[PDB]
Amino acid sequence: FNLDTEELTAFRVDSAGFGDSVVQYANSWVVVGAPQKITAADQTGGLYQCGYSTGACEPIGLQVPPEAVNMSLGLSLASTTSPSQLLACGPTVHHECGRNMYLTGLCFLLGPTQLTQRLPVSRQECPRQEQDIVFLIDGSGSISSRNFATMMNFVRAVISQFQRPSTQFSLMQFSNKFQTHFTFEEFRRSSNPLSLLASVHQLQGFTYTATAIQNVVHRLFHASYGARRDAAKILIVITDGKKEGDSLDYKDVIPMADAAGIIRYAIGVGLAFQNRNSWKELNDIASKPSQEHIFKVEDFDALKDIQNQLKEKIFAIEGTETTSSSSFELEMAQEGFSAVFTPDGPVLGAVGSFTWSGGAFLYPPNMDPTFINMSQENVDMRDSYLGYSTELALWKGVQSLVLGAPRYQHTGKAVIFTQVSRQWRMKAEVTGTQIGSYFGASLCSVDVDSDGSTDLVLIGAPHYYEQTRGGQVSVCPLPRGWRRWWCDAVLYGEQGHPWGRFGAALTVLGDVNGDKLTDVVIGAPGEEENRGAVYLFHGVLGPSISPSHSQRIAGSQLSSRLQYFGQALSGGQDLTQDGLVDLAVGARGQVLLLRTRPVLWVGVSMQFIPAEIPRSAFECREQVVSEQTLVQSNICLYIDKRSKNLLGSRDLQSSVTLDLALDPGRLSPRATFQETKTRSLSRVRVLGLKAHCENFNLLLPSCVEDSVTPITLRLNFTLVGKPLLAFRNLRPMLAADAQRYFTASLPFEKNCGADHICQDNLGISFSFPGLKSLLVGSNLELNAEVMVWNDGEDSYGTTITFSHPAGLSYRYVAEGQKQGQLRSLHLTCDSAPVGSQGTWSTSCRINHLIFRGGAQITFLATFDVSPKAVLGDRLLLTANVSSESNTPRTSKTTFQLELPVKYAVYTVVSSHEQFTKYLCFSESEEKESHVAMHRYQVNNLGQRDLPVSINFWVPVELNQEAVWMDVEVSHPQNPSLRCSSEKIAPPASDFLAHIQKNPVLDCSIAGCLRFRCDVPSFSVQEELDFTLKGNLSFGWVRQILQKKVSVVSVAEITFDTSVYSQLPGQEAFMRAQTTTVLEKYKPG
Amino acid sequence: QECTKFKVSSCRECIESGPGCTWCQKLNFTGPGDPDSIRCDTRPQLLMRGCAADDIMDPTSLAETQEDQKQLSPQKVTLYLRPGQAAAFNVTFRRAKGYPIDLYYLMDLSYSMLDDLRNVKKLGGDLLRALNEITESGRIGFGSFVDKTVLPFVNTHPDKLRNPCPNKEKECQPPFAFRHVLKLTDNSNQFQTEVGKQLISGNLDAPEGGLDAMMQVAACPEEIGWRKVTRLLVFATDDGFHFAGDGKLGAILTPNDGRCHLEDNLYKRSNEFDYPSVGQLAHKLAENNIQPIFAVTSRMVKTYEKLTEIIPKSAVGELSEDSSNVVQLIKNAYNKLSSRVFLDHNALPDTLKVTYDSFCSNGVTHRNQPRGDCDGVQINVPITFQVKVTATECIQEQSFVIRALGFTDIVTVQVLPQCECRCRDRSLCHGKGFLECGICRCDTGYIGKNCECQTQGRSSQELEGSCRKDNNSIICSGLGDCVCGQCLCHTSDVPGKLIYGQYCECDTINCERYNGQVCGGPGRGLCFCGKCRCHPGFEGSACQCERTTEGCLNPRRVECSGRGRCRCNVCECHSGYQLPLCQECPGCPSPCGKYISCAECLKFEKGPFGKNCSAACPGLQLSNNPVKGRTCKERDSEGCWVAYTLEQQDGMDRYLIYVDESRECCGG
Ligand SMILES: *[C@@H]1O[C@H](CO)[C@@H](O[C@@H]2O[C@H](CO)[C@@H](O[C@@H]3O[C@H](CO[C@H]4O[C@H](CO)[C@@H](O)[C@H](O[C@H]5O[C@H](CO)[C@@H](O)[C@H](O)[C@@H]5O)[C@@H]4O)[C@@H](O)[C@H](O[C@H]4O[C@H](CO)[C@@H](O)[C@H](O)[C@@H]4O[C@H]4O[C@H](CO)[C@@H](O)[C@H](O)[C@@H]4O)[C@@H]3O)[C@H](O)[C@H]2NC(C)=O)[C@H](O)[C@H]1NC(C)=O
Ligand SMILES: *[C@@H]1O[C@H](CO)[C@@H](O[C@@H]2O[C@H](CO)[C@@H](O[C@@H]3O[C@H](CO)[C@@H](O)[C@H](O)[C@@H]3O)[C@H](O)[C@H]2NC(C)=O)[C@H](O)[C@H]1NC(C)=O
Ligand SMILES: *[C@@H]1O[C@H](CO)[C@@H](O[C@@H]2O[C@H](CO)[C@@H](O)[C@H](O)[C@H]2NC(C)=O)[C@H](O)[C@H]1NC(C)=O
Ligand SMILES: *[C@@H]1O[C@H](CO)[C@@H](O[C@@H]2O[C@H](CO)[C@@H](O)[C@H](O)[C@H]2NC(C)=O)[C@H](O)[C@H]1NC(C)=O
Ligand SMILES: *[C@@H]1O[C@H](CO)[C@@H](O[C@@H]2O[C@H](CO)[C@@H](O)[C@H](O)[C@H]2NC(C)=O)[C@H](O)[C@H]1NC(C)=O
Ligand SMILES: *[C@@H]1O[C@H](CO)[C@@H](O[C@@H]2O[C@H](CO)[C@@H](O)[C@H](O)[C@H]2NC(C)=O)[C@H](O)[C@H]1NC(C)=O
Ligand SMILES: *[C@@H]1O[C@H](CO)[C@@H](O)[C@H](O)[C@H]1NC(C)=O
Ligand SMILES: [Ca+2]
Ligand SMILES: [Ca+2]
Ligand SMILES: [Ca+2]
Ligand SMILES: [Ca+2]
Ligand SMILES: [Ca+2]
Ligand SMILES: [Cl-]
Ligand SMILES: [Mg+2]
Ligand SMILES: [Mg+2]
Ligand code: NA
Repeated sequence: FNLDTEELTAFRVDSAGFGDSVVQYANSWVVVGAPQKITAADQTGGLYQCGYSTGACEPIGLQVPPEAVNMSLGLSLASTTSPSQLLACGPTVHHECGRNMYLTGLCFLLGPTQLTQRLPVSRQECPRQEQDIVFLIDGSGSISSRNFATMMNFVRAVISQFQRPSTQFSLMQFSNKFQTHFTFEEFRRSSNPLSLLASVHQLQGFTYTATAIQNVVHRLFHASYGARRDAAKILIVITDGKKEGDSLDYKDVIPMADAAGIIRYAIGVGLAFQNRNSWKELNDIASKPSQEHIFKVEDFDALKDIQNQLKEKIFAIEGTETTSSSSFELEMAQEGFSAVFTPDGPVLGAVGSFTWSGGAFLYPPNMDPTFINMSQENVDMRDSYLGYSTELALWKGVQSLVLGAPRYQHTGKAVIFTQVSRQWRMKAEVTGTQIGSYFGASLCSVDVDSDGSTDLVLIGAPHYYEQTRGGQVSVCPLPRGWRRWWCDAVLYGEQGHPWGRFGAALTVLGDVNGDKLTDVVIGAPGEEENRGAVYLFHGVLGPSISPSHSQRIAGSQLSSRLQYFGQALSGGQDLTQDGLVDLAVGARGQVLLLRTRPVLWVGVSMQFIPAEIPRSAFECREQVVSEQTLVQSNICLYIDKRSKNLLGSRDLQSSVTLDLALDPGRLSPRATFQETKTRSLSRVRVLGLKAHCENFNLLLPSCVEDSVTPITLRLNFTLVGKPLLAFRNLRPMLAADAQRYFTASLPFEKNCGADHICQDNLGISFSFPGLKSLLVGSNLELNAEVMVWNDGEDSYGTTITFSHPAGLSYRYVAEGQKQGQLRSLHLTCDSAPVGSQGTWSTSCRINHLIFRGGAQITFLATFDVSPKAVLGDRLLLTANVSSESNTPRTSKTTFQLELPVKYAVYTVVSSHEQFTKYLCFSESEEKESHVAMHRYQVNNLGQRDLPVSINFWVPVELNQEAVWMDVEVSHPQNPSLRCSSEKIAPPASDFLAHIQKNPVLDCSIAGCLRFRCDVPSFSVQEELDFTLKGNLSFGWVRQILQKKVSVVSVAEITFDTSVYSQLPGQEAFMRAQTTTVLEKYKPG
Repeated sequence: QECTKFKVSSCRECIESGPGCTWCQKLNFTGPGDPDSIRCDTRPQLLMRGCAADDIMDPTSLAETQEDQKQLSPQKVTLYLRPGQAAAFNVTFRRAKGYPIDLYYLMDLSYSMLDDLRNVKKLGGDLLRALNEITESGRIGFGSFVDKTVLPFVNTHPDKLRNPCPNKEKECQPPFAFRHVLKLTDNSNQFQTEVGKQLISGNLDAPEGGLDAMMQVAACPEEIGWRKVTRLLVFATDDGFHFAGDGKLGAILTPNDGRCHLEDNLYKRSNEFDYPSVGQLAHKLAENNIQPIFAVTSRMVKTYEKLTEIIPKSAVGELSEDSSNVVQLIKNAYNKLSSRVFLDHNALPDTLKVTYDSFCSNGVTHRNQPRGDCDGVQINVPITFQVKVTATECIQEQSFVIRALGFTDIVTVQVLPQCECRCRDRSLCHGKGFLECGICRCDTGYIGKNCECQTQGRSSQELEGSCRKDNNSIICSGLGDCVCGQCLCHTSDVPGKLIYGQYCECDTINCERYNGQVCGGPGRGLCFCGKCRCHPGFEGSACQCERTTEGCLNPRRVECSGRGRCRCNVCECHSGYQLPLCQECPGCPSPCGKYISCAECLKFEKGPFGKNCSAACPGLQLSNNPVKGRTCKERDSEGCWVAYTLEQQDGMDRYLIYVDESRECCGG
């Protein structure tokens, strides 16, 4: 309600797409993006920073790489104030790889104390074609020193011209002797590859060029030598073109090289080019076309000019597995489509990742970027646009990442991710209800009570369609413990806008009404035929967002030129230097900076002198119109500011208009103001903060008809705060929900006897019918039978006042005027806070009724008990009784009663499905034993966390003969626990008689082993899993004289019965048992 | 019946108080001490006190029908509405044998539809045959679509733009959003030759811009060539659809304007506008009375089925992967459309609440529904909807239309208010006030049944005895002034607070509180002296409960599984089954132990439950294949261990049991 709609700042820039994205920055600027602005040749998107003092916008200069084509820079923005930083991204970067067009993204990280850097730090790579390149160099006697030296310098040059591991090399020098200086395998393992060339020495000798090629083709291109099957095979022969001594010719070796798909370059040395014999030799060696594959040894750029090659990628378009096409990975990733700052580094959403299954990259400072997404197993995540929106959540100290996926199953959903070990894994999910609603298009973490931990996540579904209205925001509170994440409530805009796109943009503004509860702002840019609007929603205790908005601001309300008002939002910082937070709202071609106004609260106290009208004042000894009686009225106003961080002069001037009314709504007012000679008076004053009091003289007629009902004085006021000159006439305003009507009562003395002042004794007492104790969580209401009595003179306006802790609250129940008497009593009540803090008082006032002598009244007062009540182990309810006439009191008759309190919890232990059902053993296996397992699981199905102890009872002996050997209790899942053992001897009886009744070995007749596992905190919806594992012997069964017997273990839950009570009726489920059946057989 | 006494000074004030309130106009029906408040009460307590049956004034809601089209009758109704009292009339729907039908076929040309597009020759004749079989006089026409031609939807590389297909095929076509190929025509050979003429196209991502094409078809009735007859739009595709919001990936933020953009039978500005919203498309379709038929592959059926909830008049049919079964699809889809009839109404004020009772030939009856719904509607077999219209106020001159969805035929309803009496003498009332409807209505300042007093004056004693409820009460409850024997209640200036009653003992703000407001606020109900009188469509002590059961049922309409009954849109689940819809019970004991006899019965035909069987195991259905339930293993009648599984189904203790044929004995 305190968003200023009159004094306002509006930024206008001609640039295309201006206002499409906004963000507050460094408590100084509004940074605005203009994604469609053409800033340069094949470059789109521009940034602007907008100041409040200047009221104008200046562009932000950035060195944009030539590799970044049409980024749509400023399409998404983000900022943080930990250190002040800005993040501006262009997610539509067009990258041309071959004849494919890629769509990646580029972001810029800005800050005052840092130099501007980019994310991702590296340019996007094109798919490079693998190529296995073999050098075959002539080291014959015809090659001479420098010529050979030049040949090696050629090799050094070429190797440096190719990237790894796209290209890798192999070198064999030939003469009449062959030497492979390094193979593809050796090259692949090399740290510095150019170190291998330092050792190469010439072999002299003859020149077996043809045979060398055959050797290379047969050997060096094999996988055993480190060659790759998919790599292009290239052979570079460096020779002086004179082959002497070889028993083979090129006609013999080259056809095999061609069948192997080996591209061959002939690099000429010395006189190789001029001589006819040598030139033909180079032609035979080289591939076709020949002149394109023949070069001088001096030309080091020969190969590079021909290839720095890319492998063309054939896309599996429209989900087609066929056509031998590769699938989308990070080609269309669009990094930076969304962005958020997290303590461990900035996070950039990548919507197009892996067939638009999405995800987001975390970029930790000075570390390798990690990729956050759904597991590969989730095929349904395809075309879900995960990472369309990105938000940071803090469950406590834990850093959680929320990603929206508005296209998931055409309905949309949001997913939370946290780090386990060094691995990012999904924690929770929540799904939209209506198809096309774009659930998860926008996200907003809200810390309602400002403890540093996210209580709640707002999820936008902008295109949700009802016939009357459009757009929806889900309130999804972060789940406690192992509880599932679900949306508690939903928020709507006003009706009449079926395509209003309510929830298109979300932001946290902070606490604006000073209730210490964080407030939010939701944009609806489609309302009123795309003029747009903005909603302010208050925060609510027991963290939820208020169902109804506190203020709505239409674009039309502000300007006739406004379009898409609220398409982008950003608040929480103070940009107007007044100390109060300000909101930045985006629109088409415009950005508006709205400020919040300081909020005031006014308290009222009214009292009379004298407090009660003396009986002397009213008595008709005639002269019927006679001397009036005077009563003094003291009215005190108290004005404190609700906005605590307001900078400036301590005092806030404010114009207050008072309206006073004596006996309002009455035919004959029983008093008049001496000033106006009527029952109405008005004051207009200008008050500073805190207290101000004034006196008014009242005139009571000499005689009046009604001397029973007390004279009432009604005060109501309006408040217009004087404009603060220092902050462009910022005006303090009264809270919207503030009480404006105040009423004081002036009682008459009552006439009992003759000149006898009335005296009433009043006693109160109440019991709790039905219950001796209160089980919080199981008792949602508390009924008190309250009896009041008056043994004396009549009491008028008898009131009964209850006092109780916060968990309790009075509830008016209505069932009356049935056949018979439900007509008896009428009550009027209201609930208000009392004390330092923590206690409450409900005062019920009995009117219509003259409470006469001896007569007593009883009624049923019903209180609601919150299932989350913080009562403790004892609940104290007090009841004070009083009347219109303020007796000296302190005569007690103020009743109080304390009540025993326990807390409802629901715990269950059960036998798991997977255990040892039976063991079969032959008559000759008395010596043997076999492993047997009993599994139990414990669940908390209640609404409360509690410490528990799980006990296990395992029979291990029968008459000092082993039954279950080496029983060990294990809990592989959730293991940080304890388990103590206590041997227990069984109460002695005839075991044969016991077995005869039913073939069962339990802890009654057998030596048992008692395990105790304490759980410090058993969370809600938490599941514990225990296993009793040991060796079950067959020998002891011999004593029993039954062919088959049952061995039974028992599990039992225990907790503090003084503090807790198992959910009534479910006590039986705190105990469970499992049975292994031993069965004997003969052959058949 | 029942009457709240709110304002009793007048007859109209009495009628407005409640629908059960009636008025007595007999002069001197009041005793010398009796007030005028007893003139206004229910019929059982009025005649009983001696009031005549003829002069009792009780307006009643009335529906006038003038029937003197064919399908939808009556074609005009005029309602006479009393506040709180419902008026009811019947609307009759008779399905005609045949209508003229315009069939527009939206064809997917993306590369994924390659094999469906190899059947284009057959497709021409098939589509023609389908239309001829459902219509005597029909027109046909079609258009083609792929997707928006920007990234990431389409590879915008110059080479890929002229040949988007991943393989090297000569017969390919550059990507395009939407192309209107042929206007709706009666020319059969023109349709066949133009359909077969079409070539395959392609793009990058799987979902296509079909919603774009459908929006353009619905927004351009001129270029498409619709008649004022039944309009059918067949949408055929193998994959999903882009909708509003997706355009942001191509830096497209401007909403679809729902306007026609066709240049040379093309959507040229498609890269300038975002895809339409689903609700945006649904509205434009209903506005132009277009019933879309979604011919989608099996993979996509469950998805497009979700659309029919947002788009009431639409149908989904499973399309063969080669688009060969298109005829059988269209006929079944058309029949599905026609066999279901919805009866709805346009915009209403807050003061008009309309509900329908559906009486079907189906053998199913719906009552108190926000919309008329009848499935299995047969030809020439008339169905009758009962329309109940209630006003919460004395209303102005208004008119709304009731319409069968999918048809231009309407029912016009004129709404006239019925608040007055028409009952069912001067100088009587001994002064100023003029006599009206059995009593004098005094002028300003003067008050009394015979106007024998004035507020400002003597106001003597002994008449203040009737201003007290009982001897222990304060005169006029202390909330009013005693004048001429009766009570004139005080006027409190508070939002919504009014004091009323003979002794001023009643007010409007003292009732049960829902949310934070009294009686759930003006939306749910109003408060009258302790009790909350709820508005139509609401009920409860605090008007806290809502009538609809839509919140209790699952999408399959199961109504809280079979393990809970619905109250106030909250499933009240017995046993230990949890909220909302009572599907699962986490803390239940294991059912395994007691079904071992039944397991032995079904699978092995033995034990105590042989020939016993079907009678002894009512809730068990046997599956010879493994099920997805909970594991069990117990000992049967002869001691062997029988393994079986229980998959729970909707209802009270009904499971789907799978039993293993291999038992476990110590033999073995
Ligand atoms: C969320 O993000 C994750 C990434 O963080 C995505 O998961 C990735 O998905 C991609 C593609 O689907 C996988 O790439 C493929 O990897 C194959 C080799 O795997 C090995 O190397 C990778 C290198 O990182 C390792 O991660 C793998 O780890 C393995 O072990 C873990 C742990 O147990 C397992 O969970 C994994 O499943 C792995 O088993 C392995 O060590 C590789 O064969 C494959 O190459 C083909 O596909 C690409 C195109 O994508 C072509 O360029 C390439 O040439 C191959 O394609 C040709 O050959 C095939 C052969 O049949 C033909 O069919 C083609 O038509 C073509 O001719 C590819 O490179 C990646 O491994 C995987 N990573 C993880 C960690 O799972 C998730 O998908 C994503 N979520 C969703 C919902 O999508
Ligand atoms: C990056 O964005 C810019 C700005 O939109 C692109 O510039 C545009 O380039 C295209 C090239 O195809 C031009 O289209 C041409 O238009 C004429 C007539 O409109 C047509 O006859 C040609 O055949 C051609 O299609 C377009 O006019 C031009 N726009 C402007 C404003 O200059 C640029 O192409 C984008 N870069 C990439 C790699 O996509
Ligand atoms: C005190 O309350 C009275 C009663 O509501 C206010 O007077 C009303 O003002 C509204 C508009 O603000 C009018 O519609 C009403 O007709 C007025 N009532 C009467 C009885 O005249 C008055 O403005 C309030 N005063 C202050 C200072 O707030
Ligand atoms: C506990 O029982 C297991 C059987 O579950 C025993 O393991 C067997 O040991 C015998 C040796 O006497 C081997 O011949 C079997 O092959 C083993 N079985 C399996 C499944 O490994 C084990 O010896 C028993 N432990 C004790 C202490 O007796
Ligand atoms: C509208 O049609 C329905 C048809 O069911 C009428 O309801 C029937 O009323 C008759 C007597 O009038 C009863 O015998 C039937 O049992 C009723 N049918 C049902 C299903 O309850 C209804 O009265 C008609 N309304 C008008 C105004 O004509
Ligand atoms: C199926 O038949 C069996 C027996 O043939 C019935 O089970 C008997 O139930 C009675 C109940 O009083 C017991 O006293 C018997 O002992 C049971 N018989 C056995 C063999 O245990 C069973 O009720 C029949 N079920 C149906 C549906 O008819
Ligand atoms: C007793 O009740 C009176 C109500 O008049 C209240 O003002 C007072 O604070 C109460 N005292 C206690 C201890 O609650
Ligand atoms: Ca918090
Ligand atoms: Ca707040
Ligand atoms: Ca500010
Ligand atoms: Ca597509
Ligand atoms: Ca197909
Ligand atoms: Cl040589
Ligand atoms: Mg040589
Ligand atoms: Mg397709
Ligand atoms: Na992709």
